[PDB]
Amino acid sequence: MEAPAAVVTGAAKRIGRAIAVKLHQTGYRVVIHYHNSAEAAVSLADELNKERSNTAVVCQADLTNSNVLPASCEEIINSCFRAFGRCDVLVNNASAFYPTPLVQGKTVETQVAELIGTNAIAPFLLTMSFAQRQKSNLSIVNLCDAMVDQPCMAFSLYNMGKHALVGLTQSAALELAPYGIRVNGVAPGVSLLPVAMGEEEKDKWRRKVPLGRREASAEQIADAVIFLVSGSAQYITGSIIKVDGGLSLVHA
Amino acid sequence: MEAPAAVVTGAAKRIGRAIAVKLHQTGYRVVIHYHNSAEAAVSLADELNKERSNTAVVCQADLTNSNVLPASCEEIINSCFRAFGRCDVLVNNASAFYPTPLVQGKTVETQVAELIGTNAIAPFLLTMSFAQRQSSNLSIVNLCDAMVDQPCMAFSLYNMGKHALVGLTQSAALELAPYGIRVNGVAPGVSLLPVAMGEEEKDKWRRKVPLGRREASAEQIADAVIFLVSGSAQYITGSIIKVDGGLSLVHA
Amino acid sequence: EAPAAVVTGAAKRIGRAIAVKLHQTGYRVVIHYHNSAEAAVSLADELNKERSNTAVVCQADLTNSNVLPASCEEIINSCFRAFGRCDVLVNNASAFYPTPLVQGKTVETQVAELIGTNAIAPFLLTMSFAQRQSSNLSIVNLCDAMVDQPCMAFSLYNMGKHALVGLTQSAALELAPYGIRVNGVAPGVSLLPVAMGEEEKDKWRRKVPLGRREASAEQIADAVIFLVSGSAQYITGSIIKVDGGLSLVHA
Amino acid sequence: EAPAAVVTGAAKRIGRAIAVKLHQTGYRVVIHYHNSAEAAVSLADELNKERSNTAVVCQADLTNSNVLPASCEEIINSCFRAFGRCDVLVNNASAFYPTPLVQGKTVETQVAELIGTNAIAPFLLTMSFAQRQSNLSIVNLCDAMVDQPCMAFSLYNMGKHALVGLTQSAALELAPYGIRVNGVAPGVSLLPVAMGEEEKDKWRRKVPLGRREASAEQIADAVIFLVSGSAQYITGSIIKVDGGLSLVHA
Ligand SMILES: NC(=O)c1ccc[n+]([C@@H]2O[C@H](COP(=O)([O-])OP(=O)(O)OC[C@H]3O[C@@H](n4cnc5c(N)ncnc54)[C@H](OP(=O)(O)O)[C@@H]3O)[C@@H](O)[C@H]2O)c1
Ligand SMILES: NC(=O)c1ccc[n+]([C@@H]2O[C@H](COP(=O)([O-])OP(=O)(O)OC[C@H]3O[C@@H](n4cnc5c(N)ncnc54)[C@H](OP(=O)(O)O)[C@@H]3O)[C@@H](O)[C@H]2O)c1
Ligand SMILES: NC(=O)c1ccc[n+]([C@@H]2O[C@H](COP(=O)([O-])OP(=O)(O)OC[C@H]3O[C@@H](n4cnc5c(N)ncnc54)[C@H](OP(=O)(O)O)[C@@H]3O)[C@@H](O)[C@H]2O)c1
Ligand SMILES: NC(=O)c1ccc[n+]([C@@H]2O[C@H](COP(=O)([O-])OP(=O)(O)OC[C@H]3O[C@@H](n4cnc5c(N)ncnc54)[C@H](OP(=O)(O)O)[C@@H]3O)[C@@H](O)[C@H]2O)c1
Ligand SMILES: Nc1nc2ccc(C(=O)NCc3ccc(Cl)c(Cl)c3)cc2s1
Ligand SMILES: Nc1nc2ccc(C(=O)NCc3ccc(Cl)c(Cl)c3)cc2s1
Ligand SMILES: Nc1nc2ccc(C(=O)NCc3ccc(Cl)c(Cl)c3)cc2s1
Ligand SMILES: Nc1nc2ccc(C(=O)NCc3ccc(Cl)c(Cl)c3)cc2s1
Repeated sequence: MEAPAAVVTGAAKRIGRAIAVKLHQTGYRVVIHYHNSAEAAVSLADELNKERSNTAVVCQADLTNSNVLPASCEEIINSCFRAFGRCDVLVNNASAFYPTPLVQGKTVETQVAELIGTNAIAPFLLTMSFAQRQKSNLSIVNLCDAMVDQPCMAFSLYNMGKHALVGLTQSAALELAPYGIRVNGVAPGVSLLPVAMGEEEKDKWRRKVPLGRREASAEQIADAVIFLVSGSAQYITGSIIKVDGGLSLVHA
Repeated sequence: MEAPAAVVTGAAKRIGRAIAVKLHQTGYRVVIHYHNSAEAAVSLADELNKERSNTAVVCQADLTNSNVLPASCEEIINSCFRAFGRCDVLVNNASAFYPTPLVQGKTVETQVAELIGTNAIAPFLLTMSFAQRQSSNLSIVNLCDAMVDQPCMAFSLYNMGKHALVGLTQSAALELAPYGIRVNGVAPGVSLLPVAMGEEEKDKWRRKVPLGRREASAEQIADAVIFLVSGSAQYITGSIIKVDGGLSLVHA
Repeated sequence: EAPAAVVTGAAKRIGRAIAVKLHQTGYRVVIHYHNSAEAAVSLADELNKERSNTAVVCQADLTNSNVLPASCEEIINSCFRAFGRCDVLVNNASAFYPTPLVQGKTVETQVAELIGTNAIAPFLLTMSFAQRQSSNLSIVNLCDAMVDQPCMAFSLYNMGKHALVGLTQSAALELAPYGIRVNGVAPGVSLLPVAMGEEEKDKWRRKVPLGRREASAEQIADAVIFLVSGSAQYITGSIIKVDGGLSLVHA
Repeated sequence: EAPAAVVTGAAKRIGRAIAVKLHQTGYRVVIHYHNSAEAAVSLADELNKERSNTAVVCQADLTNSNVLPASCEEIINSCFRAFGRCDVLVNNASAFYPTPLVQGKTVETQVAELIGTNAIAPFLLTMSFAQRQSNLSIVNLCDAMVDQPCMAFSLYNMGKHALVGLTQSAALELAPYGIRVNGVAPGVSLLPVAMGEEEKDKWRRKVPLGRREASAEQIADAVIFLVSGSAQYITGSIIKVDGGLSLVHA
């Protein structure tokens, strides 16, 4: 029907939820993708459907790289067409994030599949599927990282995956421009800190941020996604907007 | 009375005009700075005042580097406070743009004063005067250039000024973040081309743009300015948003 | 006495010029190869005629798989076996071909080759090299000066070269404590793909500001030699373009 | 004969180590200086004692003004007068001090010194160099920290950003004349004379590769590479020589 539709990956919680909520408030129908967070995904879709019925569905998939990842990414895009008859927007938000020291219970090949698959390869396959299933304001927004050039110690694979995501953003903006598909990124600095992190460590990171000495709210991240998908960004493609309160400008 | 106020330099025509219009449509009172274009600046102020009385004034100043530039820039900022009692937004838009070949009727020192004054020095002095004078959403937007790393041939002084403006955007974002003043840029690729440029040459440039094979409208550039000054960008500082249709991604 | 270097993809073209120039500088070299056995041995024979027992070959497929970590460990081990030390790693081997987003290897094979060979193998080699460690230890990654203005329909290739920039910076930071420097060399057009038409080749040569020609392989190798030398002992996390200005040229 | 190089601000510290190392490589040198007349003439004496007639000094103020173009023309002229050629220009001279946005020198003077020395004088020297024209090249001393700048150094940071633009624009424009243009970007090298030793140590401790500043010689080594025949295909490149400092997050 006549409301546009969006896919948001890793949308059960945290930033991906804030993006799906804000898209839904702007008038989109949404596919809430999730991996393990089944209860949180269904609860969000229920909340959205209560606000406007038949406007949210969930879709489960592991985005770890394997020989079936192309099928799973094809299926995520397929689920948006099955529910809503169209797919206007793809938000690549799902991400694995953990250290992989170079000088050192997962195997290294599992670490590569997870950190490179979720951060880079699944975005590429979803982009291919999104583009191939096209028949309006079509675009993709990749969630990138403002600190990719000043990386955390011992996170090489995660950093490699986020750099690859910058290259995807640029390559796909170039190649999909003739189809009228825009491809942009939003690059948080510190936003919602990891659930595992102690308050004392959270505050150490907060104190580094020039603009307010605090992390970004999930909603502040979502605001920049909403801008890039909007008609106010219709000439914008291949741009990555930092939303980092100045953190990347701060020297050691 | 409770409306915020903005200074836009070089606002009589083209991009600066569209930025002043869009700020006014959003509810800002505006200072329309101009250098030579008196009749166009006053025409715009009159059109805006017809929409809402006493919401637009003009301010004449040459932004060429000289001994008097600091006083001129102080006076532009002062004009905003005298008209409207506050100054919430500064837009550094005014720009000289012409070739300065390295190998061979203005002298080179005049080219330096104009190209480095308008593009860099005047922004710095206006940023100083804006900050010295300071519900609040204070910010500065500098009009940058998406092609600064792939410059037009024989434009070294222009390119130097626009790189210096990147540095200003970054340095002032860091330094003004404790005052709650955000500093950002918008970087066009090809937007409004010269009226007197032959269509055949205009088309050579338009054909290079992946997204639509056309230049950006002034309004499309103004849209990204409006985003950055808005409450939707309240964690964004030190960022430069390209608005270039993918132009900067295209190899030779 | 003499230091030792591993050069991946060293049988031909750029990696060959790198191995030769390292050898000429006094390194012992491990010439890695995948399919190019005859050429790898040919170069080792040429080097060993110059100084005996200074060049060995090492076969390995650098495609991503469950066995890549073991293959990468073996490349590094081969250097230690032959020469008792490994001072320099040059990650030069690379797959290069288009992978259009909008439509034969399967996609997941193109991922294994383009991301495995250009990024994951460099990462695992870097891990094996650091694990096995006065001296001047460093790693040099063969990057691409055109990574921000990529060729149309080369997304996987571009992703892998961007990942290789991130590896260069992450490993430079993490290995600095061990005195291991990590840097890159980023060619523009050098030796054009054998596949490529002559007409397409001249089209590209014409774009290059500095002399309207491609880099020779030895011009690339010159920047590698600089980065491994004692004249670069404070340089880590740097990527030196060697592109004749190509990446400065607008559309 | 031997090639000739101009090194601006060559009396002391990094510019001095660059002049020494070019001279050791074979070059005749113009040692440009502003205030450091004793140190300039003393280096030139040292170099000439090694090889007679291979070093001269040239005094000039690189502050921006309507006579800066004549002064930069004079610097290039002095190389031609002494040596009959000018193969290499090193833009090393630089003013460096804070210019806070929120409040001895007027702001017009701070702009003229920080933008003139770091950017305008390089541009004018590049113009004069190119206009008077084997292995010709220019090397600009940039700054590895330009995107993670010191607090309250906007004018300095603006100048160094402009110098990056100059390096790119001049590389593009001079390539058809066979002139290469590149940069060397130190992180922390010889720390300011004015700085206390506790602040010097805070900076040293930030550097991943060795927890120490670059020697002036290590900066000069990269300059030597870029002017050498081993960098003949290199133009528009800026080499960081920063021990990883620019990689370290806040
Ligand atoms: N939070 C920050 O400060 C910050 C900073 C920089 C960049 N970012 C970027 O912003 C985005 C969102 O940040 P965030 O903190 O909201 O992310 P997050 O909570 O770390 O992860 C978001 C979701 O990713 C999904 N995910 C993880 N591994 C997966 C797999 N193998 N298959 C499928 N899905 C998987 C998970 O879904 P389930 O829970 O359903 O398993 C998870 O809820 C990410 O791209 C991130 O890298 C965030
Ligand atoms: N148009 C494009 O494609 C494009 C591309 C990249 C970047 N940009 C940037 O976007 C901004 C707006 O572009 P535009 O094409 O609208 O600019 P423009 O028409 O070239 O110039 C804007 C105004 O700048 C003012 N200006 C010029 N020299 C001045 C001086 N010495 N003192 C004071 N004001 C002076 C002039 O005002 P008066 O007319 O009143 O004298 C002029 O109308 C500029 O910063 C530009 O560099 C534009
Ligand atoms: N040529 C250029 O203009 C250019 C431009 C930009 C960047 N570069 C970078 O420069 C480096 C060298 O360039 P080049 O033109 O010399 O490279 P190339 O000829 O395309 O490839 C070099 C060698 O890489 C090895 N290789 C490819 N796939 C492999 C796999 N799955 N397993 C193991 N080895 C494999 C091959 O070795 P075998 O032959 O033994 O099978 C090949 O001979 C590359 O990293 C490249 O991306 C080159
Ligand atoms: N040292 C570092 O850590 C570091 C870090 C990043 C970048 N850099 C860059 O590397 C280069 C060399 O560094 P450095 O520490 O050796 O420089 P420095 O000691 O601060 O300055 C070099 C020389 O510049 C000259 N100079 C200053 N103002 C001048 C003017 N108005 N006219 C003419 N000359 C003037 C002075 O010459 P006289 O003494 O003859 O007056 C001075 O000796 C500079 O471009 C610098 O910005 C250095
Ligand atoms: N998928 C995700 N990507 C990222 C990227 C960055 C951050 C973030 O919070 N970074 C600050 C941070 C800094 C250091 C450490 Cl050790 C940790 Cl665990 C977290 C958190 C996340 S969650
Ligand atoms: N103050 C101004 N700054 C700029 C910056 C860039 C452009 C612009 O037109 N860029 C594309 C372009 C189009 C045509 C020609 Cl001939 C050239 Cl040199 C450049 C136009 C302007 S007007
Ligand atoms: N392993 C390798 N990596 C690279 C990277 C770039 C090039 C190169 O020649 N690029 C220019 C170019 C690349 C692709 C095409 Cl289709 C055309 Cl026509 C021209 C060649 C190679 S070989
Ligand atoms: N002409 C010159 N340019 C530069 C650029 C940077 C440095 C340097 O010392 N940077 C480190 C540093 C710079 C400024 C301060 Cl306030 C402190 Cl504490 C530490 C020193 C110089 S001297």
